[PDB]
Amino acid sequence: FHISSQQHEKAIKSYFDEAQTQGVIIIKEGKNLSTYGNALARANKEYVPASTFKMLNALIGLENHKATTNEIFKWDGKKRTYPMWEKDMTLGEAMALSAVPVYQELARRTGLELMQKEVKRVNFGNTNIGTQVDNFWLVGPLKITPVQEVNFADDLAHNRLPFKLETQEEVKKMLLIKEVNGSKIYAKSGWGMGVTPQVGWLTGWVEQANGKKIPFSLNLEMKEGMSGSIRNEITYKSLENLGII
Ligand SMILES: *C(=O)N1C[C@H](NOS(=O)(=O)O)C=C(C)[C@H]1C(N)=O
Repeated sequence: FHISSQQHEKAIKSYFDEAQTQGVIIIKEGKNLSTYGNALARANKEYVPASTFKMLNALIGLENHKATTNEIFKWDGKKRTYPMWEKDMTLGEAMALSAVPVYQELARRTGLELMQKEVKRVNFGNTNIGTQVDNFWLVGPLKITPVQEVNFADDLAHNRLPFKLETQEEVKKMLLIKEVNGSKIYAKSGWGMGVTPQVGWLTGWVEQANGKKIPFSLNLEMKEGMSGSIRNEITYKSLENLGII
């Protein structure tokens, strides 16, 4: 509270500087958006959502009865990119493992026509899914800005998306990634590997002990031989530096 704004800005900038990348973290407090990091002009640029799209894919599939939260999506027995994905799992387990095949199956069940209408109805990013129902969030044409991502998180955190309360609660349940002091962090990571440069995301919110929710979206460039966990590490250091956790 005695810490100056200049010092907070310099500290958060230094976390991106030390990771040797370029990025931002946008923090929302009520209606006010604060942009931190070492590349502030990223805030209104469009990037593929990559696996952050699982949040919406889940809302859509549950709302439209394409799956339930208890349903087991069977592994087809084919080799996957990660061994951890070679198993049968729920949507919730697949969210935590970020198992793309499960979410591609969900997207196929939803189908292109319904997916396009639902993405349009929620006004997510540029709202364009093109003609390929199973990869539109990974390689384009769907794009979204870091400001749009944090505003999406804010909407979900406060149950303002146009889905049933229950549907929003089911998906939020799936997004708990960390508890620190009395605070819970709900978020989804994203890593656009099929585009150049690659984009890294961690979008979510903090629920504080008192019940206040502070949405955030980290957005940065993922570089060759960078670990996925740098997204989490920069996020947790930034939130701690600002006294949010
Ligand atoms: C999502 O953006 N994914 C699926 C998987 N997990 O991504 S995550 O690290 O953001 O949670 C791995 C990917 C590289 C990526 C993808 N494009 O398939």
